Amino acid sequence: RQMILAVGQQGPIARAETREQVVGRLLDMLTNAASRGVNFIVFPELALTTFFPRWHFTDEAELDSFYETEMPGPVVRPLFETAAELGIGFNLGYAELVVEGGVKRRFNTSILVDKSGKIVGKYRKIHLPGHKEYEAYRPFQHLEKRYFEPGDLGFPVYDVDAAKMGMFICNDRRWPETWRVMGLKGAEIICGGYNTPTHNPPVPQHDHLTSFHHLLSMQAGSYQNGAWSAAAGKVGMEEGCMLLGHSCIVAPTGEIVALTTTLEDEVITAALDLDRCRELREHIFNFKAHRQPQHYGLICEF
Amino acid sequence: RQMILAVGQQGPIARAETREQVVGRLLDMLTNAASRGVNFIVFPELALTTFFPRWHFTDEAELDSFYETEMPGPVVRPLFETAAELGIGFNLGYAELVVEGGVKRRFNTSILVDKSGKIVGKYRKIHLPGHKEYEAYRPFQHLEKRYFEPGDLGFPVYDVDAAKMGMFICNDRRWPETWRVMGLKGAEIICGGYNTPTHNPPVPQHDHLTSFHHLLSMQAGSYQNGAWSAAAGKVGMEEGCMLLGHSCIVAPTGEIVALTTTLEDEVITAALDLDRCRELREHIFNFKAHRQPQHYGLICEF
Amino acid sequence: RQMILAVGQQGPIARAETREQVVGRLLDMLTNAASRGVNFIVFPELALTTFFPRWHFTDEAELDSFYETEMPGPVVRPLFETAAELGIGFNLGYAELVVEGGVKRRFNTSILVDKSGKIVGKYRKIHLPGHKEYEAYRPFQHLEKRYFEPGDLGFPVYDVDAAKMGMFICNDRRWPETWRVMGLKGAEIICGGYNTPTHNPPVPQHDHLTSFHHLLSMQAGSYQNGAWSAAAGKVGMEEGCMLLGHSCIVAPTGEIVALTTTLEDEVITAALDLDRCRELREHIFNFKAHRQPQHYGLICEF
Amino acid sequence: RQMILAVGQQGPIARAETREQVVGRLLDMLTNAASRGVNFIVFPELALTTFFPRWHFTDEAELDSFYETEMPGPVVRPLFETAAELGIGFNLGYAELVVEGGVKRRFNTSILVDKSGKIVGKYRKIHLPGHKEYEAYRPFQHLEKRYFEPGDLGFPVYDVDAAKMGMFICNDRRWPETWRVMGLKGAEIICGGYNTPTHNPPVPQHDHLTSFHHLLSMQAGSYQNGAWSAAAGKVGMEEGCMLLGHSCIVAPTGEIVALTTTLEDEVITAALDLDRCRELREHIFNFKAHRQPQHYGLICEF
Repeated sequence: RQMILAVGQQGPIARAETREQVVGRLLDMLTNAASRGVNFIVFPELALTTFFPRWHFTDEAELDSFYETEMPGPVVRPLFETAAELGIGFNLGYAELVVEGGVKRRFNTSILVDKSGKIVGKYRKIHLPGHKEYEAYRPFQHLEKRYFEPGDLGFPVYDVDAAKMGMFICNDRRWPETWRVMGLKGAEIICGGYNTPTHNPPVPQHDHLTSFHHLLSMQAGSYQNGAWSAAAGKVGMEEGCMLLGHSCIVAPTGEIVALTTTLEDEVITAALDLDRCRELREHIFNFKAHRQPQHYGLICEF
Repeated sequence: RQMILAVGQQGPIARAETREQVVGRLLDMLTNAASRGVNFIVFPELALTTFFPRWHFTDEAELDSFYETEMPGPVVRPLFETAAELGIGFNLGYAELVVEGGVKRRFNTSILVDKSGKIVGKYRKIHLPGHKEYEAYRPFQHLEKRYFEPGDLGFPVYDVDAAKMGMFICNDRRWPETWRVMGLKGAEIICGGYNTPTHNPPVPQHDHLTSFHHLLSMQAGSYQNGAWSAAAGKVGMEEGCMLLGHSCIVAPTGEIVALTTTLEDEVITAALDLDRCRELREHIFNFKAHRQPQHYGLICEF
Repeated sequence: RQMILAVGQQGPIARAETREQVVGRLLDMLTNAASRGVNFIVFPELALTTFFPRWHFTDEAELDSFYETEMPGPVVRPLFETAAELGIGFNLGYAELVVEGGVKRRFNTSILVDKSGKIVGKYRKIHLPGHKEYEAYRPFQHLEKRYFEPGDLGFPVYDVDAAKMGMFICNDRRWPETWRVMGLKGAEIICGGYNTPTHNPPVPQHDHLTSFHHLLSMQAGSYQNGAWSAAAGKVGMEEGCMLLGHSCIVAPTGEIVALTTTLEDEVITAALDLDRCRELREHIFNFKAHRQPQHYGLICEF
Repeated sequence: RQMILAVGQQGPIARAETREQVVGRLLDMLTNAASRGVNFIVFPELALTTFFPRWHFTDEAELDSFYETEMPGPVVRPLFETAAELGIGFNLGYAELVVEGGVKRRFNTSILVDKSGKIVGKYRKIHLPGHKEYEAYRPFQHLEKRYFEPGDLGFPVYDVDAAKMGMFICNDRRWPETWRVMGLKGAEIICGGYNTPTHNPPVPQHDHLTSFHHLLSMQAGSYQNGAWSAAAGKVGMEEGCMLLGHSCIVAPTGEIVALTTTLEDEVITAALDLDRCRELREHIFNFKAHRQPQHYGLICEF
């Protein structure tokens, strides 16, 4: 009923930093996580590679090298082996390539792994940000819509050891719908990671609100659904692109209870009461008492 | 495409203060607004009377006196007339009593009046907070559920002069769904009033978060829909109950561009560019490019 | 004791844009302000030209071009003339060039003009940020220490009409001592402007905190002295360098009561009540009752 | 250069709760802190008793009972022993009674105790809030100026194991001068406790800014001096009075990195790099390079 939640923030991953190098970095973050007494740690979106959707690819073989064809492969396996050894669970983001009768399916994926090292849940990015094709004016591209298709798992909630946990990935956190769907399935924790450049070329006049919009999204989603949340970022200057920091853990009230201060690998932790959620969900946001879904229909029209 | 939006915050209204006295105060805020170039002013929720839902009534005629059987009545007609010659539209909130089909219908209602002085549209509070029956364990009562039934008009968006405008009322603002429904309808300004006590009897351990939660709600609602918003409180120490100030105006980005500092009658204004919504609605929150209504189904189930 | 205060934020000024053009922009904002009942308006730091300290000048004559040798000169006169006839005071910042006793002195200067139109007071920037020598390993330069000397007027407070007003310029606002010197002289309003790059080459890991540190400083300064403050930015992308927006007005409590949202020429307004200062100065921050200067000595050692 | 910092917030202490009971509450916390891997833990102002300055005293013997005549007494001694044996430093607040030739000295006091159980420093509260004489309209008194005298040690900074640490107490945090004096003695950590009612009887219009004000004070102080800060509250409903929560740990940038969410005994932690201070203190606030104490003279006059 009580647990210790952590965020394993990563600094940049170089274009040619090997998965084995990154697993080692992830491995140390468990280390620091036992030291602050942690039960579950959340790692970033696409946490095994540089953020490749910044580049416009012409060579398919090159592109595929940034995806996982299994999870875990021999390279990533030490990450799991160690989880089952120390008994800490985690949320890991990666690029998932599946081949279905010769057809390649491309997903921005995150999984939930338990004290025992078992994959107990998967999510696939539903809200894919960025643009459809190459744009010369931009210092970097954001080509997620080309390199991934929108996820086909919906927004599920899973038991992970003691807790009901939902997953979001990156831009997902900006949609109230992401949170509401998992709120409606009783998520106690909603977690995921992100890569959020501090510069947006189409709308550079919002650059100085990057931290603001990021924090506003977490605080509001948490509050509105009485859920704990954690956001693990890949942060700092990666391949000449500055990524937003401010990885955080948020209480069901919307209060930020942990915040990272560096642009490097950083473990933050927070003490988690799974019944705290009831301060909102059995009261001001008592759904059975207060929501009027009959009057929300337009939201689900398509 | 550009206008000056205002909020006319009310200091407390005593149980003995007459509707005439209250309309005089409103008249004063109107003329103050004019001096500051204002085209439209948002007034508070149940702006004509003290906040009666805080008391348990056993005499019905005494409960009824707090309602309007017409809008405008002869006492309120001065507000409409003055507003008309000044070319200032307004959002006014009040208790509405209508009798249809052998049923006394009671609503928490707001109207939009355009600058020509035409009542252009109506909203009726859909999310009623508090409780239905008197509760012993409470300092003061909160009986909106007893004295009002849910609104029967959905969340409409109306053309008001040049702008698409939706209303919310008090607790509605706390629900992302309220915002999203009007966002999907293209609302450019979303506005309404509130009475929000600084003490909450079922959860007094959130009392120090009253301002936090109020502004988090407006800011996140505005950002996620690219909407301007304005929120007019009735504030101060009213009949022993302290009401939250911080009446505000909010940009489509979630930035607060005007905020009250007194707990009395006070008019704040901001410059308003309807095209700024585009910044979000043609980009990060392009609903057609990005939204995924087919995974949002659980939200509209009832 | 009551007035309407404005901030006149400027979008960027190119290297080749002329004093008469910039004065044109300033008059427009001045015009917009009068329509909104404004009594006093704050303009930015070095409001008359581009931010020259960003470049290394070898030609002493071209450096001197950016300075004023009189105030107002012929080009700036129309600003004075108009504001005087409207009865609207202003704060204007500029680069000042004065020769006294064989010495060519260069100051980062601001003045207060009252509503009849006399220059009532001058202030010269005391805290010069940046560096003295060209520094290759930074993308843009910040040569204020080279191009100005620290000001020789202290931190004055002047009677401007009904109000006790003090000035700061840019980096001054970050030093609690700026605020406190004027606090101790009874300032009711402390105003000034700034050019604040959103990138900082020595410490780029604070880049995403630029708005935060800017607002923190205003809000803390205002609250601790019980003063209204007003901060006029010159903002947006200027000569390849992006400058912070977020111009604002702040109440004696430290509450932001008006905030800009564009990165362009933009007027914002706020009703100021000079007696609201008492809430802090006759109570929690009553200096006579509470302050212990016997223990502050280390602050004044030089 | 690294260490873990904890805040051990307290929930209410009742008027008749004993010191043995309280020490046991603090012992629990000192214990957890080790389990979480903490090096130094901050406890509240007057952490050994209910907040007695809320009452008007008419009996000296009864008043004296809330004070320590020695540090530690036999009762408090276990706290010293357990912390020393666990190798955890702490900051503890209490009421100090000293006798000098029959003259009684009263102080609102806090001490620093290092890992080895040695008392390495003392601070006595310099800025005493509230009023001096009984005021009947108030639901609780604040009679600190009657029950203590202003502290006589100044704002010292001490070597605590690895760190230079300054102490403030409660209201002290609101004064830029507190922070600046210790900033100038090179504090890397500035910590203390508070009892901060959320209702202030003479200025109730700021009640809903209580968190805002407390946090604003913390963040600005830290940023301005490039110091880590920790603030441990005694919180919750204590003898009828609601005391502010939001105990926190703050980085030298003024970013909150840990925050309490309950109103009961709660332990929070933060990873502190004593060298992060350099980010401020060698750049924007490089005192030697930038400060102008020559011009600050009015600050130190008495």
